[PDB]
Order: sequence, then structure tokens, then C-alpha cells
Amino acid sequence: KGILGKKVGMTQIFTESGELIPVTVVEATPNVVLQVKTVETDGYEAIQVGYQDKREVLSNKPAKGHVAKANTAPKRFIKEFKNVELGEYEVGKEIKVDVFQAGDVVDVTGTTKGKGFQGAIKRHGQSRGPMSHGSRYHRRPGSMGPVAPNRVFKNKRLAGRMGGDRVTIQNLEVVKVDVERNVILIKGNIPGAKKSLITIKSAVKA
Amino acid sequence: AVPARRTSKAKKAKRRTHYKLTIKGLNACSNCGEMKKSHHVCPACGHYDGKDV
Amino acid sequence: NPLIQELTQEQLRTDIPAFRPGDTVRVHAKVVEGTRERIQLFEGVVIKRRGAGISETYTVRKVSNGVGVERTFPLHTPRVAQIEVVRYGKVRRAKLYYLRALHGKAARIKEIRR
Amino acid sequence: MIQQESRLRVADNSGAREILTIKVLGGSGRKTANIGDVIVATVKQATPGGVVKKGEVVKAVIVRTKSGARRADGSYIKFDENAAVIIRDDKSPRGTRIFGPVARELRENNFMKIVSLAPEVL
Amino acid sequence: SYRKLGRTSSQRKAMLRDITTDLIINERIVTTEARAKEVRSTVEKMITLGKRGDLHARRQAATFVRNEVASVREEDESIVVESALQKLFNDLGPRFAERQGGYTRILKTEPRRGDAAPMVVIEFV
RNA sequence: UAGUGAACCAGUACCGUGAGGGAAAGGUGAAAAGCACCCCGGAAGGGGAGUGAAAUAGAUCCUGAAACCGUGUGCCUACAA
RNA sequence: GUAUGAGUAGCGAAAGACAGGUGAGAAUCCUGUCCACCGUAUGACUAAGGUUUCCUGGGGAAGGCUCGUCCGCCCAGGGUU
RNA sequence: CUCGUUAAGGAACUCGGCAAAAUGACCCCGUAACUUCGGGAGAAGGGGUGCUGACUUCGGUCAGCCGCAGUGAAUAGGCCC
RNA sequence: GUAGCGAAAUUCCUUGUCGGGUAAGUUCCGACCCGCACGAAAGGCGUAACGAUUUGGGCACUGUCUCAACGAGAGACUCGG
RNA sequence: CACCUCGAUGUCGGCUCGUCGCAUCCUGGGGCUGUAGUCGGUCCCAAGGGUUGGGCUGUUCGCCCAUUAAAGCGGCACGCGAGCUGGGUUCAGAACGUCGUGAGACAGUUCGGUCCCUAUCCGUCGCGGGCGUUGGAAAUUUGAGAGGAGCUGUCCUUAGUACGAGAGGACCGGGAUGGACUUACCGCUGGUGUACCAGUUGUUCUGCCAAGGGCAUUGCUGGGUAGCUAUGUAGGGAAGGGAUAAACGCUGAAAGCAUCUAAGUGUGAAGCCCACCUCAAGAUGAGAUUUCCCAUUUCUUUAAGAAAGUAAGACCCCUGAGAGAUGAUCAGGUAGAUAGGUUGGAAGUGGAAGGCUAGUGAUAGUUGGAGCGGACCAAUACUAAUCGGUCGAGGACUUAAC
Ligand SMILES: [K+]
Ligand SMILES: [K+]
Ligand SMILES: [K+]
Ligand SMILES: [K+]
Ligand SMILES: [K+]
Ligand SMILES: [K+]
Ligand SMILES: [K+]
Ligand SMILES: [K+]
Ligand SMILES: [K+]
Ligand SMILES: [K+]
Ligand SMILES: [K+]
Ligand SMILES: [K+]
Ligand SMILES: [K+]
Ligand SMILES: [K+]
Ligand SMILES: [K+]
Ligand SMILES: [K+]
Ligand SMILES: [K+]
Ligand SMILES: [K+]
Ligand SMILES: [K+]
Ligand SMILES: [K+]
Ligand SMILES: [K+]
Ligand SMILES: [K+]
Ligand SMILES: [K+]
Ligand SMILES: [K+]
Ligand SMILES: [K+]
Ligand SMILES: [K+]
Ligand SMILES: [Mg+2]
Ligand SMILES: [Mg+2]
Ligand SMILES: [Mg+2]
Ligand SMILES: [Mg+2]
Ligand SMILES: [Mg+2]
Ligand SMILES: [Mg+2]
Ligand SMILES: [Mg+2]
Ligand SMILES: [Mg+2]
Ligand SMILES: [Mg+2]
Ligand SMILES: [Mg+2]
Ligand SMILES: [Mg+2]
Ligand SMILES: [Mg+2]
Ligand SMILES: [Mg+2]
Ligand SMILES: [Mg+2]
Ligand SMILES: [Mg+2]
Ligand SMILES: [Mg+2]
Ligand SMILES: [Mg+2]
Ligand SMILES: [Mg+2]
Ligand SMILES: [Mg+2]
Ligand SMILES: [Mg+2]
Ligand SMILES: [Mg+2]
Ligand SMILES: [Mg+2]
Ligand SMILES: [Mg+2]
Ligand SMILES: [Mg+2]
Ligand SMILES: [Mg+2]
Ligand SMILES: [Mg+2]
Ligand SMILES: [Mg+2]
Ligand SMILES: [Mg+2]
Ligand SMILES: [Mg+2]
Ligand SMILES: [Mg+2]
Ligand SMILES: [Mg+2]
Ligand SMILES: [Mg+2]
Ligand SMILES: [Mg+2]
Ligand SMILES: [Mg+2]
Ligand SMILES: [Zn+2]
Repeated sequence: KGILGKKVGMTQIFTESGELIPVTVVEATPNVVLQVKTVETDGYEAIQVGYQDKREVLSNKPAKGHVAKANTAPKRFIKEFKNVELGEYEVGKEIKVDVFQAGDVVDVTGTTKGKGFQGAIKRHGQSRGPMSHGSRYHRRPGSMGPVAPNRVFKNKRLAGRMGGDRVTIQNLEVVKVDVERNVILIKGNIPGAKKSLITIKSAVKA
Repeated sequence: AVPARRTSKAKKAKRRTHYKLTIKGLNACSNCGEMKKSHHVCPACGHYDGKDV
Repeated sequence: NPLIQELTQEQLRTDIPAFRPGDTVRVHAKVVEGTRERIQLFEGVVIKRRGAGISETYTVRKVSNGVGVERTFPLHTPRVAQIEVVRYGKVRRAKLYYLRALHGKAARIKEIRR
Repeated sequence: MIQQESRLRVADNSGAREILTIKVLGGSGRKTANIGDVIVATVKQATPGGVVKKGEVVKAVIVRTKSGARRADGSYIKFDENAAVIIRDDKSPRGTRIFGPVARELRENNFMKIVSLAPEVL
Repeated sequence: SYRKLGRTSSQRKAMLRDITTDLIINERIVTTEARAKEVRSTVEKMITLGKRGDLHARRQAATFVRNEVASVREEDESIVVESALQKLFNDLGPRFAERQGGYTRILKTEPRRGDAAPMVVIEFV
């Protein structure tokens, strides 16, 4: 089980017994199965799924042709779901939030917010140097290694662009599902900025 | 730190490969037909979007 | 944001009285020492109101046994049976953080009887 | 958030008035202790006639903190000072009377005697 | 957000007030890209106050517009001096009574010789 | 770059409080005949037109090397240490 | 003499903005308005020192750490009773 | 690099409280060991300060008013063993 | 080698031993005296006041630190010179 | 010893950053025991992860305090000073003890004492451009390979059972909740929040009153939106496979017996390969699928020829942010809500100005939860994304099959 949605934002909900829990609101307009991949034609089993209807002027003839099989409007996001039952899916079939029931344990994948160029202290959580006692070493990435190699070993972590990485959070919980609004409330927080793509799947660990 | 070895002509030219200028956004002006930068007032006729300014 | 408002509109409570920071309120807070449920009355001046919608919260301060205590409650928590406005005080600001340093007479608030 | 060198008032009559934190028990690298945690502390100031006396190394349980606790119902409690109670190894308080309010978190930590003696529980 | 325009807070505020009043007085000026893209919002807000027209809006505007001479005429053998604020609330407000925002247009022009700073013309529609 | 430090306005310029120290810098053409006039340009500088045997001898002016820079291209070059 | 580093470091404490003018050419020169800075000074006198840097009219080769139509720069006159 | 703010803790930093923080003006109260009897001493540790009326012996007093805060900003000792 | 002082700016053994301070003190303070190798004008001992002197402790205070976060400006970064 | 370095290889400790060896400190597996149980001792396998906060001292070391499952031992120029510090070694000053007739010196102490360099190359961390991948394009993809992660306490139950005379007290199994670490995020608790709101001092300006502006660290002070954030919140190291290490076998002879091994066959560890997460076809071995465009024109030569209009498509340019040093990425360019403005809200602040009323007055109450309101939300083409241009295929050969 899986679906693609948009990270609407964060709020909180009162459950039964009055406990207050933080939830992420993810909207998922019914996704459309655009293609079914098999061992014969592609060498593996998976279903391609499209989401977020796109204005025609923003699409290409190749993109319009590709979705013509599913007989729907152009989709902004397209992703393949594996480890599913191909028998239950076919081109043109729709997937709605009601695939998940409240209390389901899921894995949520997103693209982390971009922090741009960042120093080692923030990027890798390294330690600062002393800020006084004559210290002239505050936010630098530490030594680069021993003398003997006459080089720097790989993975010597330094400053650079931060964020914007594919991150999965495992074993989140589906607090609620609102089919009319095409909304899923997931306990906790998930990677990515608001309006970014989100991928909900049934937790692999379970 | 100082250059341990002088930079040869070949290596120097390789580095300057990308050190070049570019000219973009030039196209004919509607009013007078002379070349102008797109989204800018045609400096010759002072016209933009078919009107003098 | 409108979508979030719609989702949380259901759980928004309605019997919330009209109170602002500086007013004395009595909160009938539900507690559970196990299966048995009980109501504890926390009475004190409202020191702070912040947030919006379902996320709104408020803080109540009382000096008990010579030690100041502050309880922060979600404004729409079902665990609070009732909020009761004992008095309306006169204050000139939204946050009464200065009250933390004050003791006794210095921390008194003039009533207005809205 | 009570850490090493942090000083707390004593909310009982065991004799100690102010204690200084030596360790935060319960972990190799544990840094901070909050309500319901046990600490090893030293008595930096004691009542002249008390049982516990100045300079004595003792265990204590934090009964209230400036940075307090978050309840499962979404509420919070914060106190105006950091106070602990000196306890025996069996969690029984060394003193006999508790002064000031105490946080409800001690019940699940099984400091039942302290909670009962407390003039108020929140 | 807003641009810092390479100035401290007070200096940026002072420069914005100057240029906004200059645009009110002249109705057409030449500046740089970023300065124009900030002056547009400020000047349109000033015109919004002028449209409102009440004393409260007048005082709010006075907090921002400079005390300059918008123009001078000779009427009834008398010199009449109109300030920037007076011109706003007497001419610009009535002029734009109908438009819903977007009172200014920015025209891109050739870069400045001294710096190659992109220059633009900002004026009232 | 020799020959007096100084072939040339040299014990000068310059340096130092002072004693003192102390340079660089020669060559159009036989003859200025040192490019009238025109064109681009604000000028500079060029292109013509002229002088000249020669102007790639045009005053940074005889010859004009190498380093260095640039243009054009016959061949080679983006799996290579 | 010319490279490399390299079109890189640096461009030396701080507020400028717009309109008009001049001009081949203007962020940098002139005028105007507002704004801002110093004010036991960043104001007014003077001794030493410098030695024409003073004024007027021209100029934009070089100097000005950018630009410059401008200058304590260059050219020509004048100025110390 | 220069500067502002910072939850909880408050020297656990460090060779070392380096740096920063904190105190800082005036008025009143009060002020130790020791001492060469001068000092120590602005020891320490406290209180007052804004505005409006009334009265004053003109320094106050009483009454009222406002703020989180009254040398409401800048300039002003940290102290002790 | 007297008085005086003494693990000292002098004590190697040495973190001497004991006492105080600290939860814990090779530093510090008091005392002891086997003074490696004090000692009376290259002065001995003590000493109020003084010290941008060295040393240890305490209060206050804090981004010194647990453990880092945000914001402002200058450079860095892009463009023209 | 004196082989490199004295036309210079910076020398202790600490900090930042780690990496590696196993002669293993904890955790994992097992044999023996003078192993009853709980504890242990010793040895074997095991380097996956972890292996602390202080007092003293320049210190390493060491002692001590308090914890921990444990507080491992070592290499890397006793790793790491063009990365930091400079407490010590050690310059010049001065003093003590001592030595010397002396200048001075240590067989010794004490106070104070300048740590320079703009990164060319490789290397390391990030980000682009070019071309290739054999017609040109738009997407989705497999995974050769690579990286990340790998820790562990306590409690409850089994059960006061097994064991033990008692004291004491489990294996195995099943639950709950932590420590440290770590991936994300701002709904909550807080921080910050220099074009948000308010109070307020001095001075100055808007002619004056009232109302405001300038400067005083943002003048100061009390709050605070977005964004960025931890100490805040959520999640993770879960289960399970395959081959093994030590170890234990089963069957089994050589060697009638015995024998875990020679053949045959199995159990067996935090370890190894998977499993979980991420990167990944420049993987020149350049893979795979879906979809789009269509075989044009001129000239040379049979040329995998040349150039020139294009198609699909992309880009220039322009409006921008959820992106960002610049490129790039992504959202848009009137086939339009991309930004600005406008309109309506929200957070936030806390009751505007101008009046009225009361008071001698400071000021209070009312008009009125008012006014103001950067980034937040929703509408609205009013302003600007105009008009345009550049680039971009016609698809080689050989041999199977059809
Ligand atoms: K010649
Ligand atoms: K060549
Ligand atoms: K050079
Ligand atoms: K160069
Ligand atoms: K001139
Ligand atoms: K610390
Ligand atoms: K030390
Ligand atoms: K004193
Ligand atoms: K007061
Ligand atoms: K003082
Ligand atoms: K002695
Ligand atoms: K001695
Ligand atoms: K002294
Ligand atoms: K001194
Ligand atoms: K700070
Ligand atoms: K050497
Ligand atoms: K190591
Ligand atoms: K064993
Ligand atoms: K290991
Ligand atoms: K230490
Ligand atoms: K160094
Ligand atoms: K080096
Ligand atoms: K090299
Ligand atoms: K003022
Ligand atoms: K001023
Ligand atoms: K490929
Ligand atoms: Mg640290
Ligand atoms: Mg090597
Ligand atoms: Mg200012
Ligand atoms: Mg020749
Ligand atoms: Mg020649
Ligand atoms: Mg290869
Ligand atoms: Mg090749
Ligand atoms: Mg460089
Ligand atoms: Mg300058
Ligand atoms: Mg002065
Ligand atoms: Mg002059
Ligand atoms: Mg002149
Ligand atoms: Mg110049
Ligand atoms: Mg703090
Ligand atoms: Mg310490
Ligand atoms: Mg330490
Ligand atoms: Mg200091
Ligand atoms: Mg003051
Ligand atoms: Mg001693
Ligand atoms: Mg002597
Ligand atoms: Mg003598
Ligand atoms: Mg003497
Ligand atoms: Mg030999
Ligand atoms: Mg050498
Ligand atoms: Mg081994
Ligand atoms: Mg200490
Ligand atoms: Mg070393
Ligand atoms: Mg080095
Ligand atoms: Mg002698
Ligand atoms: Mg000194
Ligand atoms: Mg938050
Ligand atoms: Mg928010
Ligand atoms: Mg006034
Ligand atoms: Mg001033
Ligand atoms: Zn034109």
C-alpha cells in the first residue's frame, strides 16, 4: 500500500482520552496508475503512479501521450511503487487516501528542506573550539588527518550544501483519514517544506 | 601558501576556458527594428511595448 | 492554512469564556491517578495567551506554599472541564512575565469588573 | 534541567538547606536531570541542628524545577525554583516533612511517601 | 521579505523615504533595480494612505514622507507652495481613486556607466 | 651593461639631518622633404592621399633577436595515471 | 625585459538620495532640495614647517588606488602694499 | 572579524574566571579586623530618585497619578577573605 | 651560626607529616622541624597604608562552559572599474 | 648506531577531527573449573558498536571524588601548531639556594616574557559547464559499485521457581521504560527575530499646541509573526534469512575397537553476505521501460559527405522561492495568481488619532478589543512577467533469424 501527497503543514489533534498529539497534514488528490511494469516487459514488478494534475500548457506532447493510456490530465509528480500486488492495479485505476486506515503504521519519504551552504558545525553536528582563552579556532572542521598518508582520507566531513536530501521516516502512525478532503493526518513530523512531494507507504518493518 | 610551481601556458589557458563574456537577450525592436535587450526600453527610439517613454 | 482550519474546526471547543491575560481564572482540570478520575482546581492569574486555532494555549500562575507555579493548558483541551473567570484585572500588556519576579503585594492586580 | 554543579533548595526538614549536584544518576553520559530523577549532591548549607550536615554526600530526588514537565494531555507545569528532597536508597525521604508544592510526576516514579507528605501535588 | 539595499536599518529607511518623496514630487525618476523594487511597495502604500484621506492616514503618511516642496504656483497674485504630503492627499489620492493598486510601473533601461548597475525608470501610471 | 660615475644639461635626478652615497638615458632620413588635403573619432590613434630609393625609416623612429602575448590553421586530443 | 600567482589580494575607519545643468561621454563635476556627520571640533585664529600649493581662465597626456567634464595635478596670466 | 539577544544550569571552561557579564551618577542611613591613630573607607551592607497638586523653615513633608522599569537614553567603582 | 624565621622566590627526597578549606586540593592557609643547601645592613624578623605585582578562597555575574541558536554590519560571494 | 634532514623536517600537554591494529575493557558465542545457585577464575572465537564528569597539578602519568555495561591497550612524525592554544620546555629582565676571587653558572628554583603566510598543484567537502552514451527529445527506472547505521541499562513476569542447610538466588522465554547516539521537523515548550506593536529619557527638527520624525548600541525598556532553531517534538538501531569462527556434534572407516572427518551431514556469535536507510549506468560494460517528432531542402559524391530551414523539445530573456555563494533546482511568463500592489483575514501588540466626560492637575473612563499590523493566509490581472530570438532530428555497417 502506498500513495503520493503534498505536505500541507503541521497541526495537532486531540485523540480519545484527551491526549494531544502533533500531526502533519498531507493532502493526496486521488493518484492515478499511469503504467504497470512486469517481469516480462521491464524485468521487475512495479506500478507507476501520477499525482497533482498539471495544466496542459505546462506539459509536453510526450508527457501527454504517456498519460493518454491512463486517460487523465497531465500529472506533476510520477513515482513507482514496488512490493505491491500487480493484480489489484491497472492503468487508469485511482488510489485514494482511504487506502490507509487510522492506526496504520507507515513510512513517509520526502526531500529535506534546503539549508544551502553550511559549515561543519551545523552540517555534521561537530564541536566548536573554545571562544576565549586566546582561541582563534571557533567553527572550523577540525584536523584533516594524520601526516603519514600525505593526503586526506575520504569522508573527512567538511562544509558544503546542506539539506535537500531524500529522507525516510519509519514507523509513523496514520492518526486519521479524511476521504472527502483527501487528507491524511500522520503523527509527528515528516521531511520536506510545505507543498513538497510526500510518499506514504506501508511500513516495511511491520 | 605560495605557488610551488609556475603555471604553464597550457594549464593557464585551460583554467581561463570558462573566463569568457556572454551577450544575451538581444532581439529586434518593434518600433524601429534596431537590436534591443528584451524587457528593456529600446535605447534608440526610447519605445517599449509599442509606446514612447 | 484554510485546510488545517477546516480539519481542526471540529475539535475546537465552544464553551470557552471571554478572558484575557491579567484576569483571575479557576480551571477545573481533569486528572487520573489510575482508573479513577478527579477534578483539581487550579486558580490563578492568566499570565499568557498565545497561538491560534487548535494550537492556542494559555498559562495560569499561582503562588502555593510560597512557591510560584505556572500551568499551561491547551485552550481546547477536553481534559479541562471548565474555565471560570473569577475576576477581571487591569493590565497594560499581553504577557505578564514581570509578575514572576514580584512577590505578594507587588504582584497584586487591580480589578475592573468588566 | 538540572546538571552537575547546579544548586537546589531542599524541600524537606532533613537538615540540609542548599545542595550542589555531583552526578545525574541513570546513564553513562547523562547530562541533565528533571523532575523525578535522582541525583548525587553535596550539602553546601545546612540547618545548625539537622540530621544531615554540611559537606555530606547524599542522594536526592528533584521535586520541582524551573523548567518543569510536560503532561501527556498537552499541558505543562513550571515552578519558580529548583528544589529536591534528600532520600534514602529505598526512595524513603531522609526528612519527615515536605515544604512547598510538588509535581505529580513523582507518583509514577514511585516516590509515594514523598507525594503523601507533600502539602500539595500538581 | 525585503531587501537590505546595502545599508543599515536606519540608513535604508532614510533612503527609502527620500526616494519615495522624490517619486511623489516628480512622478518619474531613474534609480537602480533593487531600489525601484522596494520603492514601488513603499510609494504604493503612501498612495493608499492618500486615498483613505482621513486625518489618521495623513498623520501616518507624515511619519514617512519628507517635508519638501512638491511644487509652487502663483495664484491670486500669491505664491502657493504645496508640500509632498499635500500633493499626495490633494492630487495623487484623487487621481488613483479608481485603480486598485499597481499605481507605479518600472521600465528597465541601460546599465549605469560607473558601475554597470541596472537602471530602471519608475513612474506613476 | 663597454669606455671616466658622467658620449645625452652628471656629480645631475634621486637617497640621507649630515658627512656621504649616487643612477638611468647615444643612432629617423642623403636631405625634414617631419605626412598639405580628405575620412572615423571629443581627442588619442588610425585609413587614404602625399614626401622619400625605402614610412613594417613617422619622430617608443637604423637593424629589431629571445623571453612574453595574440591571431589564422595542416595534424592530434574528452576511459586517461 | 617579461612571465607565474591572476584578472586573484587590495582599492586605507562614516550617509547618502533624487531633480536640473554641463558635457563626446556623469554614481564620482556644478546648482537645488531633503537627509546625515563633527561641534573643548571635523569650528575660528595662529607659531613652526612646507614654499606658490593662493586667485582667474583654460586642459584631461601622466598623478588621483574607480570615474572624472573635476583637483592641492598640467598650461597661461595674476596675487603678498 | 565587530556587535545585540539567549531556554535551564551558573566557572562544570581554562594553566589561570582570559574574555565577556555584572557594579557604576547623586542624596540619606550605616560601615569591621587592623593601625604608624592619618587611615582602612566610596569598607561592607542598605534605602531614595518619575510626574501632578498642597504646604513649607525652601530641605522637606503630605496627598494623588503613571509604567515592567523614574541618574527610564549617554557618561560614571564590582566587592570581600 | 646567637636571636629570629624555616618544605620558604631558599626543601632534592616531596604531592614531607598533621590540621583547615573542597564531594574530591601535587596549588593555597596554619602548624611541625632531618634548614639536600635560612640567618642578621649582598641585613633578620614583623609591619598599617599602597600595588594595571605574584598567589589561593568566597559573593555577584555572566555564552567561559554543558551545547550551541538566532539577528546586525564589513569582507567573503556575483557584476562593472 | 649515526643512514635522510642544520641555504630549518617546530619540540610536551591540551583542543578540533578522527582513522587503524587486536595482545578484547563492555556487550556477543563457547571450553575447563578447586563451575551447587548468584557471583566468578582461566582460556578460545569475536574489532560491529561503545568505551565519562569532575578536584590537584603545564602536565603525560598518578591519587582522589561521583558515576558507568565498560570507564581497553597501542600505531598513525610519542597523528593532527600554513587547524587552534602556549600552561611547560627556553632567549634577552629580576630574585632565592648553591657554586666561583670574578665575569658568570646550575648539580636547582621563582615572577615576566612577539606563535608570520591572500592555497598554485595533489588531496578532501560541495556545485556547475563540455562532450560521450551512435536519429533527435520528455519522463520513469534496474542496480555493478559505494556510503550510513550497528551501543546498551534498569524494572516486571516466568519465579522466590531451579539450586541451596540456610543465606541467598537463576538459565531459557515474554513484556515495559530509559541513557548515549542519531535522521528529520516548528504543531507544542522555549530562543532569536535591526522595515511588527507598545512604554519611556535627553536633545533636536516638522512655525506653535496636539501629533510625529532624526540621533543617542535597534537610545533604552516589555512583548513578538515568518524564517532559522534545541534544550522542544516525532522516528531509528525491529524482526528474520544464508555461509561461518571458536565449540558441539550425527554417521563413519582408515585402525574389527575407538573416532565430529577422510567421504557424507548438522547446530553454532553484537562478527561475515543479505535484511533497514541513502548515493548510484562517465557501470566508456555508458543498461531498461513508457511516451513524443518524422524521413524536408540545396550542393558536393557515393561521402557514417557538407550546410540550412525546421519538427518533438530545450534554452536565452523576464516574475519568483519551498531553492540558492554563482551556476544550478523548482514555481510562473496574460492559455497567467510568479512576484508587487489592492481587498478581506490571521499571528502579534494591547486600547490609536480626533472628540466627549470627570478631575485644579498629573491622568482615568468612553467613542472602541480600537489602532497599527515584514515575511503568514485567501481572493483580485491594477503593476511587471511585453514584443521576440537562439539552439534543436531525417537516423552506419556485418551476420543470425524472419
Ligand atoms: K628602416
Ligand atoms: K598555434
Ligand atoms: K609581475
Ligand atoms: K598572471
Ligand atoms: K577646470
Ligand atoms: K560545563
Ligand atoms: K590547574
Ligand atoms: K577593604
Ligand atoms: K517605583
Ligand atoms: K565610580
Ligand atoms: K621547614
Ligand atoms: K636553602
Ligand atoms: K598584597
Ligand atoms: K603593580
Ligand atoms: K554572546
Ligand atoms: K637540522
Ligand atoms: K587512537
Ligand atoms: K567462561
Ligand atoms: K569491536
Ligand atoms: K584540570
Ligand atoms: K602555531
Ligand atoms: K605543514
Ligand atoms: K603537486
Ligand atoms: K522626540
Ligand atoms: K539631525
Ligand atoms: K545512460
Ligand atoms: Mg564539548
Ligand atoms: Mg601516497
Ligand atoms: Mg540608530
Ligand atoms: Mg622592415
Ligand atoms: Mg626600428
Ligand atoms: Mg574503464
Ligand atoms: Mg578516447
Ligand atoms: Mg586563488
Ligand atoms: Mg576610501
Ligand atoms: Mg567631548
Ligand atoms: Mg585652487
Ligand atoms: Mg582651475
Ligand atoms: Mg583615473
Ligand atoms: Mg543563558
Ligand atoms: Mg576546573
Ligand atoms: Mg576540565
Ligand atoms: Mg577580566
Ligand atoms: Mg541612565
Ligand atoms: Mg605544604
Ligand atoms: Mg640570603
Ligand atoms: Mg652582612
Ligand atoms: Mg631587603
Ligand atoms: Mg661510519
Ligand atoms: Mg631548502
Ligand atoms: Mg584473538
Ligand atoms: Mg574550585
Ligand atoms: Mg606529535
Ligand atoms: Mg601541520
Ligand atoms: Mg662566594
Ligand atoms: Mg605583566
Ligand atoms: Mg517552534
Ligand atoms: Mg507557527
Ligand atoms: Mg509637543
Ligand atoms: Mg550628532
Ligand atoms: Zn527601437
